Amino acid sequence: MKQKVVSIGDINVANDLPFVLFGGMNVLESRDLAMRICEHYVTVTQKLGIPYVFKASFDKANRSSIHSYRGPGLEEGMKIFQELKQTFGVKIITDVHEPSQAQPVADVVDVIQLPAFLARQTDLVEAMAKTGAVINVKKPQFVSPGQMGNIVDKFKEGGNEKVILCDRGANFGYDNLVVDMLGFSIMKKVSGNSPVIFDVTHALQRAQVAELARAGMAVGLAGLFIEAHPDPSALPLAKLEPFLKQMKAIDDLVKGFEELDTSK
Amino acid sequence: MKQKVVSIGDINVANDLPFVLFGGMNVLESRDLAMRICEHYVTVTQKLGIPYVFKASFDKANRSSIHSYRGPGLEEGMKIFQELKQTFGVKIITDVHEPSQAQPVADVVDVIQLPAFLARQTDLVEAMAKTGAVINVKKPQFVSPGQMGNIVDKFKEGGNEKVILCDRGANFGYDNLVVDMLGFSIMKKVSGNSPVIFDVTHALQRAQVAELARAGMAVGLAGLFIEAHPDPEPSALPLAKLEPFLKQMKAIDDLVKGFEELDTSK
Amino acid sequence: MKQKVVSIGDINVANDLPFVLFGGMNVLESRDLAMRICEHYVTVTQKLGIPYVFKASFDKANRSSIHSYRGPGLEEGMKIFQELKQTFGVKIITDVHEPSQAQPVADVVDVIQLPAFLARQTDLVEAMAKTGAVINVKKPQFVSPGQMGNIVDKFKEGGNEKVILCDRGANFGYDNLVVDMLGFSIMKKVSGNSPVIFDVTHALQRAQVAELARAGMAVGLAGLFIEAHPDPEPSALPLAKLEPFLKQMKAIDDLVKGFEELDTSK
Amino acid sequence: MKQKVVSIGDINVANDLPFVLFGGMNVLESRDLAMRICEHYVTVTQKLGIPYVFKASFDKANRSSIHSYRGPGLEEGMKIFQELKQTFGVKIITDVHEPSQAQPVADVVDVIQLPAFLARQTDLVEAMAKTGAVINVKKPQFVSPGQMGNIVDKFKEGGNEKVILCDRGANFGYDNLVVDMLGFSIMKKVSGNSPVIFDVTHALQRAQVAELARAGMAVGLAGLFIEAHPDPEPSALPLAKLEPFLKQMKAIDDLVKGFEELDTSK
Repeated sequence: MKQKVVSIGDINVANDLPFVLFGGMNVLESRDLAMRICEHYVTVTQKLGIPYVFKASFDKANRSSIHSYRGPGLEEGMKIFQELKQTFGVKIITDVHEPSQAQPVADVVDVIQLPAFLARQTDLVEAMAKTGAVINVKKPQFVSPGQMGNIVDKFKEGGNEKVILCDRGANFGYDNLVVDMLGFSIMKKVSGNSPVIFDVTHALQRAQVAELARAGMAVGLAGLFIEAHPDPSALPLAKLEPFLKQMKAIDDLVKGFEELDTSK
Repeated sequence: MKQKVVSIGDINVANDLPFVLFGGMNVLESRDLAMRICEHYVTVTQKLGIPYVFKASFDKANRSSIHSYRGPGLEEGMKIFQELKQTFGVKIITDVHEPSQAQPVADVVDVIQLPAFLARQTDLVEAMAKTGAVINVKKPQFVSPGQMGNIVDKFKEGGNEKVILCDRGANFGYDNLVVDMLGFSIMKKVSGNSPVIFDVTHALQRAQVAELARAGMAVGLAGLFIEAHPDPEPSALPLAKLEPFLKQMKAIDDLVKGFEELDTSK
Repeated sequence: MKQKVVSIGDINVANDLPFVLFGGMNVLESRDLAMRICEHYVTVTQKLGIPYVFKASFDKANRSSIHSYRGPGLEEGMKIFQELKQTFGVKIITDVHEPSQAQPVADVVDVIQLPAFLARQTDLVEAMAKTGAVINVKKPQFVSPGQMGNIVDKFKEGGNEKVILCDRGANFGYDNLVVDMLGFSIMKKVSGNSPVIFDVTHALQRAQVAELARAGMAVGLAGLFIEAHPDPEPSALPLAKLEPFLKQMKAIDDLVKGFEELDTSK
Repeated sequence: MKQKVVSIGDINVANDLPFVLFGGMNVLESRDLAMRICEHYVTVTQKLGIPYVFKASFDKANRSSIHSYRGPGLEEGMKIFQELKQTFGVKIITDVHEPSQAQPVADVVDVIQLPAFLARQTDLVEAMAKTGAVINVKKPQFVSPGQMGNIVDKFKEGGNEKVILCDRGANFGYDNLVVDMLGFSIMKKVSGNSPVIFDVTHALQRAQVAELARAGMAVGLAGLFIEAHPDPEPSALPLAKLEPFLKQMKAIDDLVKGFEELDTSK
């Protein structure tokens, strides 16, 4: 069966298409860092020729203290995304933490994503499906890949079929994650060949980003979620280019192989 | 350090006190079902002499289908709760899912619960803590017992020191839970010896509910959390077996709680 | 189906019989230490009415370096066991690691133990089985409880139906073990109800020995496996704490074995 | 530090060298099938320029039943390997299961393999080490990658520094294996950069040998281990697909090995 294609503007995400890079930073901690980081991404994607989408969060709804920096907020944040939309013309992506935010954000941004922990809360879901916008579902660390279909079905019944499944690792004992490279195809098959991407940045939680990422891309994915930072979990900003080069070389190579049926 | 006593009216919850039963049903299906389930917990706990708090959700915030049944809602649910208090005089525990529900629910209820999935959502914790109500934290299947101090602290900074921690199992590979009996103490240690209880019915994988519950109770806990149903077709104890089940629990609890202090470190 | 009974001289091991204690020390460090430890176990179990089998390893065949202390070796180790038998009349359990050790060791001890890592080695199982001795199988940390029936079948194939199954924890991520209290019944179920014991000392990947041991005993087991040491410097129980520890175990076992059947599945 | 190089005849194995293929069949079922499968591996690797070592077992030491087919055994097995050497000039790798088997097997074979369940048995390691042969260690499903250093050190104390490390999965809950792609570097790091290969066929939990193999190969490894069979009916690549499969592996390896150095740490 054909691979499902989900379009984010002029960009086309699908499992058998050049991978798409949903990359950016953790949180919009400043308009200067957001501007700075965003630019570096666009010029490199530009140069390398990789479908791109800027990603950043306007709020960290799950930090360990009520008094520890939360972020820009919904209002000030959409402003920063607006002048990024204007300055660089980049497609945007960010996570929503409550139904009430599904619409405000939905217009200002191109892709809204369902946090892992809140990935089963039906209300947040329906408000997102309502929106009709492109959605990035972050697979919970605690749910099997063979379960992702149901979340896809929930959005369908909620009137939205612009869903992208992002693996972000699986629980492996206490305080630790492992990435099941075989999960991708399972999410793939249980969701009408929906497009699957891979958030290497969170599945780590450094020296291994490269290895983890190559491994995933080698499997054959629709995209790659990632975060960077000039002075850092995140990829040092400067290395974004060699990184993507490797990533694109592997993607082009794997997307090029002809079908290989190892079942028989 | 002595054990932390969290009070629910005249009921005291603590790791070295007789266990408290946080028991009920999954969701407030009908007034009749809630009345029948509540009634049986009430007479059985009275007969056995076990402190009791009735549980039921007014809303199922995460069922697989957008259209599947999800309870009477906040409004009707609170009414059913007031009626249960008018009829039985029972303490009540229910879980909240949005910051706004925290206060109206605490106005009716005796213990508000923090769903496992939203255990790290600081806005809910904030709102819940602000009510000053006794809190029951469902430990995520995905966080280690050692990480529970932060949540208890988050409530502390929010003005609330009436937090009870509840184990409900831990992820073990794909779609499977295992209960780490060693985690109870860790949660005690990392939280000023806050009361620790065990949700045997969600941690379940059944004729195994008793074995897991016995194991948990033998460790020595502040309480037990379980759901039951007259006819079980998220697992439930059959209502009619409540009594012989609790008989085993109380016997194990009284025995273990009466044990002379024992340190095996040295 | 009736519980399977495995006997060791005047002792009988079964899931519905008072628990049997397979206790001792890790390795036969010195005959003096073995004597001292063994005397204390006999006195205490004798005084409490607990069936007892003394355990110690003559060799630690799977350490880190080729030079780490491995014990006194087979020959010298048998010497010590003999002296322990003559001096105290104790039954003995020890592990064997190669096919050619099974018979010489069975000639001296009452129970031969199949190490966890070697539980699937066909030649070792057959040599052990032909011996006709009582067998204690350490369940592999990496095999699910539902898989233990095959090991019992293999032993029967080799003429031996005196197999005891012993849980010693399951892999939980890296370098960690968790004890699945629900695994005890599964092992029972897939093995024709073979006796199931719990090795609490190796399950502790501690001041948590009593807690984990209580949890397991409360499930209702055929026995307990434990190691102790005068000065603990894997995680041994302090020798002087043996008595208070066993009073808890017997108390929990008598209570639990004393309960009437309770089916919570219906 | 430089990558450690282990040589096998006119072959060199190292993490920064083109990958080596340790491939063949599971057990030496018959002389005919062994011939047929070896022929095809040689033909295909010869054509693609992939260093190659033929794999097959002379004994399956850990099947479910004592009576099920184990293979031809050590004597008959070495004879078959001999014919392979003479007929095809291939290098050979096989596993050994008892200490006494190491020497006579290393006298015929080029690489001896230490089974995962036995990787920590000191006497087997010592006997294998003393033969002076090239060693392939199957990493236990139950040992963390960071623990592979001790195994390598044990071989060294035994006078053997020709050790290759083979990942074959990590236990993930019950009856499941997950491959940790981050483990390869850990193994590399704690073992003085010993060569690291990947057994994709035993790491399969069906028809996705290709993507698991690709992912591992993309990490950058010293080699790949695989089994195949004319009719597959753990897993086993279908023979006829060997070429297309190896073609992708060689393509990814050349690409990745060709990359400049990328430090994502700063």
